Amino acid sequence: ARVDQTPQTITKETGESLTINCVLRDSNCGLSSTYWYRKKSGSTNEESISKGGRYVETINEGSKSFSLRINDLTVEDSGTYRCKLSWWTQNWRCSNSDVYGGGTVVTVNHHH
Amino acid sequence: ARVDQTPQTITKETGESLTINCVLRDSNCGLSSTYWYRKKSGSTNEESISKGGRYVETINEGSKSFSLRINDLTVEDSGTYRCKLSWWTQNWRCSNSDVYGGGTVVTVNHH
Amino acid sequence: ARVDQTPQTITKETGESLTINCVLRDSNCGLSSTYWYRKKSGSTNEESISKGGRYVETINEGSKSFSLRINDLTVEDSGTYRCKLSWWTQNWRCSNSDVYGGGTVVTVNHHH
Amino acid sequence: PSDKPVAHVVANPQAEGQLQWLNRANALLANGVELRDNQLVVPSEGLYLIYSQVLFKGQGCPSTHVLLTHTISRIAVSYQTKVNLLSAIKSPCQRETPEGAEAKPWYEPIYLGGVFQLEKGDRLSAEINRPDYLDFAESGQVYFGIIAL
Amino acid sequence: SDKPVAHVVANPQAEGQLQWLNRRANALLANGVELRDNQLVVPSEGLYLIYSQVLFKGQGCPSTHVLLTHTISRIAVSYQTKVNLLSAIKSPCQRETPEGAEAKPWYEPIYLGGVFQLEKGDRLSAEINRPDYLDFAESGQVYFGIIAL
Amino acid sequence: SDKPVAHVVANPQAEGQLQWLNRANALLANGVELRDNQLVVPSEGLYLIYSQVLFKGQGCPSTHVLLTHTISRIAVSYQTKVNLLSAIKSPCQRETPEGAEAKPWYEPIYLGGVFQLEKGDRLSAEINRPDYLDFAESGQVYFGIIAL
Ligand code: NI
Ligand code: NI
Ligand code: NI
Ligand code: NI
Repeated sequence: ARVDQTPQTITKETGESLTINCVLRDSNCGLSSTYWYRKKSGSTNEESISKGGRYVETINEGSKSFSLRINDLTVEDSGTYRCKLSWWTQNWRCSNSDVYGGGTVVTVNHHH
Repeated sequence: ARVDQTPQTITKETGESLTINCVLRDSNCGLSSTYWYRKKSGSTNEESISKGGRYVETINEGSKSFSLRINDLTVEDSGTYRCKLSWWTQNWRCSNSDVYGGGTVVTVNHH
Repeated sequence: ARVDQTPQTITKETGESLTINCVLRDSNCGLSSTYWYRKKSGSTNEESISKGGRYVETINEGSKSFSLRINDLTVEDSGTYRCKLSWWTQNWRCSNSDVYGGGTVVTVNHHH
Repeated sequence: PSDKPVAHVVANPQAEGQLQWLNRANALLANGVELRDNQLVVPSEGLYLIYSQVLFKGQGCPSTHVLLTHTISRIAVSYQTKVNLLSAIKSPCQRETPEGAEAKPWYEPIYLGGVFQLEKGDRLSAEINRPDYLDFAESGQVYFGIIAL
Repeated sequence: SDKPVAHVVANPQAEGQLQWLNRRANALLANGVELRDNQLVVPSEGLYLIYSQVLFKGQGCPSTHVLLTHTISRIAVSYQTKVNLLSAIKSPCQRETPEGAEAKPWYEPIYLGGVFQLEKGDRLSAEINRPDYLDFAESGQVYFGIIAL
Repeated sequence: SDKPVAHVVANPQAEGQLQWLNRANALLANGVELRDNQLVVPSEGLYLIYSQVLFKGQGCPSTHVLLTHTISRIAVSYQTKVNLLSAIKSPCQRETPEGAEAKPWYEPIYLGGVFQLEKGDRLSAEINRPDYLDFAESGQVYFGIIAL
């Protein structure tokens, strides 16, 4: 089992958008529960990324891939993003451990 | 086949409230999904009005009428408001096309 | 026939957390609908506490107890908090009237 | 084969948003039972197992209230009174789907079944209240049957 | 017909309690089946179809978790032992209703049915766990029946 | 009794799999057989066929969960599988946010109907989501037929 999170680094400017993608590899399990977390620049605490508004999550179950798009980026969106997979809702769990993507360091700058 | 949205123009001052009404005419369909949208003055994009808090939607299914009241108005509430009807949740859709009200130009001033 | 709300006073600082506990005593009813209300310091109106995020409610039906934990306190969290029990969702109601806890006066301060 | 009055009709897949019963393969209508006026007609007095299933489906939750009912009723041969024999109600939508969200379809089957004394000439009806959410796109999902015991 | 048979319905007169009645029209209790201590009594050994439906209703969703169960159980004629024949669980409330919103009631039926070999004198019970959400205000919604096949 | 009859229940010892079991308060008599997880019809006639399954989850996942239960008929000779009875349920409208108290959901599915079957017919009762199957309690998961 391995979760391939790409790209590993993203540099954008304010008002643009970005996409991070995670794919579950080498597993007989399908996607179950997916989550996204962000540790902002300078902060040392992870917050859950709630889907909606500027944040749009897409899921492709057949390819076991899911993505996070952030529209109208701001400088505060700079930080480290990481996906997490869990099977905790199942009555007969496919996997007893969660698995995480490798992370993406996101840098958002101004236009000048 | 036509949504009569009234009034077409509203002018208020800060702290007052307003009401917009939409009624579905000339249709064998009843109300299903109802929406309210706002394009603020100067803006070129419509945003959905989330029902709740300052925004109160009331629905009379028998008369196919529904209305939006906005309480404690601010200057930022100025813009063009429009109601929208859809039947997209039904398995056997009553109408394949949505229908929109004619719109209301809302102006909120100080004093 | 009585809700014991404890503690009666709480004094915390910014960023800390607190817990208020309510227990339904002397009743042939179990817990049904639970609510939390807050009247801020200086304010004269009670507001509903939306459960979730910063506010964590735990319910123990077996002991007829439920508690509210508030994390990352701010000075604006200062006020009087009160729990409320209701049975209005039931088709055959155990009780026709609601019952309230005695209240907790919460003070949140800044650091030195 | 068997000589017991028996029926098992299914929804017509060509109907447009309407529950119309048809007599197809793996369906039954023999030994006196008839299908008339979208109703099953009982050929003789006796004990009958009566059963039915309907399936409702929606793409989301609308602003107006959606209460789904399925009812089997009896029209007496003599007095032409309609009395509910079996009925059930389901409520799939607590909150309207927020705007801009992706369609997340819901499904709501209702199954009914019971044993009743019927008289010759009784007519049984199996009816729903919201045809706009009826789902009969796949076999085995919507059916209505009786068999004399 | 000479088959042992019953089809009892919930008493609309009871206060928050599931009490079965036979005396109704379109209800049955014949050929040896008896109703005693709110239980159906089997008159002879044989194969029986056993079925039941109950209906739950609430005015909203509460903060505590609501698990609705319906169980048909068998008590052997000789021993006071109750063993479950058929059972199901439903969870209608995923999210608590915010106060002050639209009273939007919910409904939850549970249907049970199967074939079992019973002995003379067996007692059958059909029971729920949440009488505070029981809804028997309309005919055809709550019933409990058996018939020897 | 002399009627062909069966009433099998889920094996509580199986690991996340719908496997049918024979006998107490279970039946399999007068010719009906249990073979390849399927009920085998011994003779032509009218049969009441029924089944119940129970699903359980600890919460709602990010993927959308459709629960199906289907009873199908496999002709002894023609190797055709046709659905006789089927139903679908959707327990989860929104994914459960992390960090809340576990609020499990339960979803039973009941199927029942009368069908004319032929000698040698095979009946199957199948689900699509074994990862949510719940057979931890008696009386909850069963599959039966009886000749009428
Ligand atoms: Ni800039
Ligand atoms: Ni630039
Ligand atoms: Ni002013
Ligand atoms: Ni401070």
